[PDB]
Amino acid sequence: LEFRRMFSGEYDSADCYLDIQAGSGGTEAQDWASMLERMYLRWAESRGFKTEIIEESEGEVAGIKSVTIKISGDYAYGWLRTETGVHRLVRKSPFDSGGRRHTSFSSAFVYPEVDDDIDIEINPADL
RNA sequence: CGCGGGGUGGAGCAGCCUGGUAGCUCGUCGGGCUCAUAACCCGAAGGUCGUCGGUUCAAAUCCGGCCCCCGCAACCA
RNA sequence: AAAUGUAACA
RNA sequence: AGCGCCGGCCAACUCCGUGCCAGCAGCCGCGGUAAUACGGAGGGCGCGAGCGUUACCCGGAUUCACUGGGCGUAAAGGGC
RNA sequence: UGAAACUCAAAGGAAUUGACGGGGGCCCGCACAAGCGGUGGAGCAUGUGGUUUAAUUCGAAGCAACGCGAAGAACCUUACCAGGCCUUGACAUGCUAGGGAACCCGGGUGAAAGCCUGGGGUGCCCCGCGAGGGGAGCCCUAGCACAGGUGCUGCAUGGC
RNA sequence: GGCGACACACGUGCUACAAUGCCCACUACAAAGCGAUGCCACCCGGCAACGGGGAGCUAAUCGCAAAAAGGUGGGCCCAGUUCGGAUUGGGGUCUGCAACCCGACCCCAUGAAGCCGGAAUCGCUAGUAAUCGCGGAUCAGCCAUGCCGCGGUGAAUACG
RNA sequence: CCGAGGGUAGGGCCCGUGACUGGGGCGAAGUCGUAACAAGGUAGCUGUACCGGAAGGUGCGGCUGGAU
Ligand SMILES: [Mg+2]
Ligand SMILES: [Mg+2]
Ligand SMILES: [Mg+2]
Ligand SMILES: [Mg+2]
Ligand SMILES: [Mg+2]
Ligand SMILES: [Mg+2]
Ligand SMILES: [Mg+2]
Ligand SMILES: [Mg+2]
Ligand SMILES: [Mg+2]
Ligand SMILES: [Mg+2]
Ligand SMILES: [Mg+2]
Ligand SMILES: [Mg+2]
Ligand SMILES: [Mg+2]
Ligand SMILES: [Mg+2]
Ligand SMILES: [Mg+2]
Ligand SMILES: [Mg+2]
Ligand SMILES: [Mg+2]
Ligand SMILES: [Mg+2]
Ligand SMILES: [Mg+2]
Ligand SMILES: [Mg+2]
Ligand SMILES: [Mg+2]
Ligand SMILES: [Mg+2]
Ligand SMILES: [Mg+2]
Ligand SMILES: [Mg+2]
Ligand SMILES: [Mg+2]
Ligand SMILES: [Mg+2]
Ligand SMILES: [Mg+2]
Ligand SMILES: [Mg+2]
Ligand SMILES: [Mg+2]
Ligand SMILES: [Mg+2]
Ligand SMILES: [Mg+2]
Ligand SMILES: [Mg+2]
Ligand SMILES: [Mg+2]
Ligand SMILES: [Mg+2]
Ligand SMILES: [Mg+2]
Ligand SMILES: [Mg+2]
Ligand SMILES: [Mg+2]
Ligand SMILES: [Mg+2]
Ligand SMILES: [Mg+2]
Ligand SMILES: [Mg+2]
Ligand SMILES: [Mg+2]
Ligand SMILES: [Mg+2]
Ligand SMILES: [Mg+2]
Ligand SMILES: [Mg+2]
Ligand SMILES: [Mg+2]
Ligand SMILES: [Mg+2]
Ligand SMILES: [Mg+2]
Ligand SMILES: [Mg+2]
Ligand SMILES: [Mg+2]
Ligand SMILES: [Mg+2]
Ligand SMILES: [Mg+2]
Ligand SMILES: [Mg+2]
Ligand SMILES: [Mg+2]
Ligand SMILES: [Mg+2]
Ligand SMILES: [Mg+2]
Ligand SMILES: [Mg+2]
Ligand SMILES: [Mg+2]
Ligand SMILES: [Mg+2]
Ligand SMILES: [Mg+2]
Ligand SMILES: [Mg+2]
Ligand SMILES: [Mg+2]
Ligand SMILES: [Mg+2]
Ligand SMILES: [Mg+2]
Ligand SMILES: [Mg+2]
Ligand SMILES: [Mg+2]
Ligand SMILES: [Mg+2]
Ligand SMILES: [Mg+2]
Ligand SMILES: [Mg+2]
Ligand SMILES: [Mg+2]
Ligand SMILES: [Mg+2]
Ligand SMILES: [Mg+2]
Ligand SMILES: [Mg+2]
Ligand SMILES: [Mg+2]
Ligand SMILES: [Mg+2]
Ligand SMILES: [Mg+2]
Repeated sequence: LEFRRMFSGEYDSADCYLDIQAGSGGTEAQDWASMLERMYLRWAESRGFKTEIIEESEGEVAGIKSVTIKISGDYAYGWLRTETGVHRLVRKSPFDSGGRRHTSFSSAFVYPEVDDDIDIEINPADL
């Protein structure tokens, strides 16, 4: 009866991908973006998933502008689709000189895996 | 369909022709300089040589077949 | 001869 | 007997809820876990069969200056 | 010659105090230079970042964090983790009601804690040759107030 | 049980890479401190850690205590060595209720890296640096190569 | 005859609208470089001309509202 939470979402079993992005703020949020990939990596290890990093791009001041991880595991999309959203991080900021309290956002978008095959065969019934 | 040129680390190229030895640049990784990043400095890692087969003692290299890439040609009615 | 430092100063 | 208001201008202050959200806002600005500025309450101030809002006119605006302004550097001397 | 839509709550002049300048002048400090010995390489000790972990408690973050809080982590310390337990409780001030107070000595179970339990005599001022009747010395049991928290905020603070 | 983890990364230190050195034996010269379930003379057993005896000292009295470099002699002969002392095997001691994780010390055996360190970087202007040992706080014991002190020997250089 | 108006033709002005295109204003965050403010690291500004991803550069002349 607890698989009315996860058995309701078409494909809540495909090896999903996590698409994390920096955002408002910049350096601070790129720091927070790298913090948030670490957060989901340690998450996925403590849950039997495979921590499979497909594409990075590190930020130029300090941190990550964007990342994509393959959460290669079982039922992975069910758990991480309820992680889709923009994660605000209100926090206290280290890149601002006089130590001011700042807000910086970064997102986490989550999708499953499809066939990704666009090789439709030409059949003489319709030519 | 024809002719002839290519495929070699993450990227772009060199290496073949006169076989044994795969190099350069950028990147990547560890260290330094800086308050910090870039730049720079020191050290390091990195290639089934498109595949099948095989020339030879030995193939990235030589010779066939296939597979993608590039150029040219495809005329006279 | 040598670049840059965003976004919340009581 | 109701309506507006109680951060400054501008008269009237506390408690709770909230926690850059929900919202306020005429200007300056309020709200990121002790908010007299948001929402409710208690209390208070101002009017009263009215109280506020929007629109428009004059005023404040000597901010088109007749009364009554300016032009080196603030906007402003025409190139002669 | 010369607009408007739209937009902002300013754009501005001069002067002041700072701060800064790959501006200047004059000075100082093992700042450089002059030297001598090191670190960075090795093995080890130690702290830290990470990573790992059930936990590898927590803080310190350029100089001015990193043999720093730690001038002594095997248990204790210990604030973390796992497991076994306790509920006015390891500790304060209470008020109320039952036991006997008070203190020492063993038995069972158990890793220990804890749970269970068998021992034994309470002064006082007192009716006491008498059963018996306390008060409050301190403990035990049941309550209700309360305790307790190295849980957060050093960006609410004092102190250092 | 963990704070002691370990593909890695940085800071602080210890010991070194040797001949101005290492080892053995003998022999000198300090200061500041600490010490009554404490400091332990001296004796004996053990190669030893240590153990068993046992005097003294509320300590300018007695004890820790030997200071070490140094000095005098002997060995080593330039080698990864009589340098270096990591790592590991085995056997023991002591503290402690208890040394698996996770103690210090002794003995036999083993005897690693390291041939003076890239970019870079630290300290010190005189009894200083360098080097040598001694004490204490904490403390059952100790992971102290740390810290706070103490004295011994004792430089180089500063144009600017 | 004139004449409301209707019709034919041609102009003028104004408004709405149009594939596409030019630049402009706003922005809590992006990319590239760092032109100006200190002599801003090539003094700055300027009219003009040519040029360049971009701020901008250079020529000619001018101003000081230019440090030493
Ligand atoms: Mg022809
Ligand atoms: Mg009102
Ligand atoms: Mg206020
Ligand atoms: Mg008023
Ligand atoms: Mg008032
Ligand atoms: Mg809300
Ligand atoms: Mg309101
Ligand atoms: Mg607050
Ligand atoms: Mg509140
Ligand atoms: Mg209160
Ligand atoms: Mg108001
Ligand atoms: Mg209110
Ligand atoms: Mg009336
Ligand atoms: Mg009205
Ligand atoms: Mg008006
Ligand atoms: Mg008027
Ligand atoms: Mg006038
Ligand atoms: Mg005027
Ligand atoms: Mg002007
Ligand atoms: Mg002007
Ligand atoms: Mg004139
Ligand atoms: Mg003109
Ligand atoms: Mg001025
Ligand atoms: Mg001034
Ligand atoms: Mg200066
Ligand atoms: Mg210095
Ligand atoms: Mg020097
Ligand atoms: Mg040197
Ligand atoms: Mg070194
Ligand atoms: Mg080292
Ligand atoms: Mg790392
Ligand atoms: Mg911490
Ligand atoms: Mg810590
Ligand atoms: Mg420090
Ligand atoms: Mg310690
Ligand atoms: Mg132990
Ligand atoms: Mg413990
Ligand atoms: Mg405990
Ligand atoms: Mg403070
Ligand atoms: Mg803090
Ligand atoms: Mg304070
Ligand atoms: Mg422990
Ligand atoms: Mg620790
Ligand atoms: Mg360990
Ligand atoms: Mg290192
Ligand atoms: Mg070190
Ligand atoms: Mg050390
Ligand atoms: Mg040393
Ligand atoms: Mg050897
Ligand atoms: Mg040896
Ligand atoms: Mg070697
Ligand atoms: Mg040698
Ligand atoms: Mg050296
Ligand atoms: Mg040396
Ligand atoms: Mg250097
Ligand atoms: Mg000095
Ligand atoms: Mg020495
Ligand atoms: Mg010592
Ligand atoms: Mg002592
Ligand atoms: Mg001790
Ligand atoms: Mg140890
Ligand atoms: Mg007619
Ligand atoms: Mg007519
Ligand atoms: Mg007509
Ligand atoms: Mg008609
Ligand atoms: Mg447009
Ligand atoms: Mg310029
Ligand atoms: Mg500039
Ligand atoms: Mg300039
Ligand atoms: Mg020009
Ligand atoms: Mg152009
Ligand atoms: Mg270009
Ligand atoms: Mg040019
Ligand atoms: Mg000129
Ligand atoms: Mg002129």
